[PDB]
Amino acid sequence: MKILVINGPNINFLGIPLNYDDLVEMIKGTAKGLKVKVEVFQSNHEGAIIDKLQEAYYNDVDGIVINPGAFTHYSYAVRDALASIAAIPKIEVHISNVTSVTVPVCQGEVVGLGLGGYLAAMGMLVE
Amino acid sequence: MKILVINGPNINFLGIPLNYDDLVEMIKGTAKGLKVKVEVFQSNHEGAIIDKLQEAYYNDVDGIVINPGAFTHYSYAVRDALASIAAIPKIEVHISNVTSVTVPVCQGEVVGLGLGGYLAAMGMLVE
Amino acid sequence: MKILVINGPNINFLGIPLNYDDLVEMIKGTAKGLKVKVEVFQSNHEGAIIDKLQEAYYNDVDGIVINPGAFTHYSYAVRDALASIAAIPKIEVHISNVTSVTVPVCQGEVVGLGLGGYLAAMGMLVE
Amino acid sequence: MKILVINGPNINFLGIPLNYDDLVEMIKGTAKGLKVKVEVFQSNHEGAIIDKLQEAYYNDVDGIVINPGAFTHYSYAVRDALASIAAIPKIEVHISNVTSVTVPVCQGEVVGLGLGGYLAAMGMLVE
Amino acid sequence: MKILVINGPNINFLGIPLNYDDLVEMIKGTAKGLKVKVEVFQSNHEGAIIDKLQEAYYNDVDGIVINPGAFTHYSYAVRDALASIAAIPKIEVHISNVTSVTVPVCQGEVVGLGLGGYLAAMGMLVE
Amino acid sequence: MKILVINGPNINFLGIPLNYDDLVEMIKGTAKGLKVKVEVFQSNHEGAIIDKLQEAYYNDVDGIVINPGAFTHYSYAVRDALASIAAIPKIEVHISNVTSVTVPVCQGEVVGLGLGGYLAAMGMLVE
Repeated sequence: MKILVINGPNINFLGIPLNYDDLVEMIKGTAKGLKVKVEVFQSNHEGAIIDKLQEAYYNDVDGIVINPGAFTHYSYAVRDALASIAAIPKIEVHISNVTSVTVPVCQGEVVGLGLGGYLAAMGMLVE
Repeated sequence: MKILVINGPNINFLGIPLNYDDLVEMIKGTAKGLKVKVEVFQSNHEGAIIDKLQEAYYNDVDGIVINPGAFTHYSYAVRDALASIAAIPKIEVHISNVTSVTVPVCQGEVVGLGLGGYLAAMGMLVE
Repeated sequence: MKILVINGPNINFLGIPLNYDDLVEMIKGTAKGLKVKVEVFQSNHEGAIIDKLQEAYYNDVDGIVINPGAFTHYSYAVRDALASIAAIPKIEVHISNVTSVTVPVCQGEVVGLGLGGYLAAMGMLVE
Repeated sequence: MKILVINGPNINFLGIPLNYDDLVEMIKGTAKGLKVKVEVFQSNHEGAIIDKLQEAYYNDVDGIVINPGAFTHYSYAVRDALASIAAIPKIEVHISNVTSVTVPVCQGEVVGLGLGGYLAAMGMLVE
Repeated sequence: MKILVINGPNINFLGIPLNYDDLVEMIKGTAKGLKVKVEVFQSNHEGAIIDKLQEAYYNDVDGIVINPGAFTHYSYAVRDALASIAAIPKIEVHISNVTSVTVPVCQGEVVGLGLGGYLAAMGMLVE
Repeated sequence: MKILVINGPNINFLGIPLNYDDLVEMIKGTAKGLKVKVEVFQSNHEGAIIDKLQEAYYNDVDGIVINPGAFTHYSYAVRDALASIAAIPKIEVHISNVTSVTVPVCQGEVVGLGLGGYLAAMGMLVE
């Protein structure tokens, strides 16, 4: 099984005590534990996220974990990108207790569980 | 006469039975029929569309056909880019029967006529 | 694919700056672009239009584009002629922003797009 | 860091397609990924859970994950056992979307995330 | 003292009689007068602005002047980028007399003073 | 281009941490930046301000920046002096967030921007 994790704008500035590299290592260590392959991606560009989602359709990704950051509350382009790949299961993640445009085009949401929310989302895709 | 056709985010995933390459062939074939030159462009980046609109002003484009996709419903930056080039006539196009921020800064809109909407828009710029 | 274009009374007096021969050249050029065969016909006689619609049924026309002119608002004979050939898809076209008796027996209407309305109608029959 | 996972009555009958041994392997694999030691325990006896909670106090467990099953809705004895060890952080977990007596004596609850809820709870204790 | 000036989308099309190169020369001349070092940046990409703000945090910039253009009215990503660097003082600028999402995360706003608004904003950071 | 800056009563006691000599150096440095000649004048006498405004008319000053201090709230003589030289553009400046008699006989007011308000006013006279 192959999983793709997508982080939106500003997420790389976690810790600015756990930082973004701590979250990446927790995700990569959990992937070995669950016996899955994982790719982790972050960008500040809305278009680079849409390109990464379109690349996932051509690369047989088995499921997607996404944290859009602030794009959750205004990016109808990322909503419609997630709607264009409806064959792939996706879970939306929020680190803090953040109405949203990307939720109804996803198979579930995890909110307010801190850095543990990604680990639930990966578990929900293995189930 | 030189026409520029601009496609917004997600439009390259048409048919994911007619697809995006079928639409490009229909536009390029119709340009020869109308005896005009055409450039067709697509990007998932909001800033690449604004760069392409600014490039058109320095390149003596005679008219613009634009399908913003989802940016129609939230991109005040693309609205104000179209407002900055008021000397050039533009037609907005929607493939499906989709309130919009980009409409009042254009000379017309074509809506819900499928892939035929681009062919009306090219005709309306020749007239 | 074979297309038939029918123009009603008075349409030959367009431009009495684009005239009727400009419209015929736009249609014939666009047909090569879309890789289709096209016949363009005009008459001032209501009965010659009904004869042309009956001829089309015996000639394996794949789709019809029609602009009835003023007959749109009173010719129940042309309505019932279009109803008699229900196996063939037809699009109704109006050049200017014109209740209509011929619309409910057609697969769609295109209105107020100038001479561009024929090009959308040909696109909608290829789709 | 040392974690203790406690499962209540009936939890060993999961899958009577994922079963209880699948959940134990997911937890043990995730523990290696997070670089923590884990003990996983299940019993049908209310008193054996209270003995295990009392043993944890003498064994320097750094955090507890607990799924009481039905005891959530009536066991004031397990509530008061969790209250007696207030120096140790605990997270409560429910597999399905199950008022509760054990919740207010814990640092958090995770509900309805399936077998993924344990993985969030371990993350929330590492954070 | 080191100052960073950020211009958003469309600002490079000022005067399409003073233009964007006049504004850059006024800012660079004023910086020598105030005895400060200045960097002036412009982009049409929302993500390139967020990258430039994140780069400023690693480069010990003493204060920021920002004119977001249209992003002022919808970019919650640029708002949250400005919030992520709260150690650095920022002034927001609007050339024309433009409710705004980026204002409450800045230490002041200058509005409707034309190209003079940048000179006040530099003064307010030297003070 | 020649600019005249007039400061009213009490302005020489700024900082009784930036003082009046700091403000004069900021103005003289900004004048070199904008490529303009500047004269800076201060007096506690209402009549010496009126003499300086009458001198400006005979010396072809291209624009005036004025901070009247408290004379803003009662000096109809300085108001009518500014009205007597309607051929010269003037900007009124207030350092702190101070109804006024001198405002309607000026081309604009700048208020509450600290010592930055003078630099905006010089920018507005070059524009």
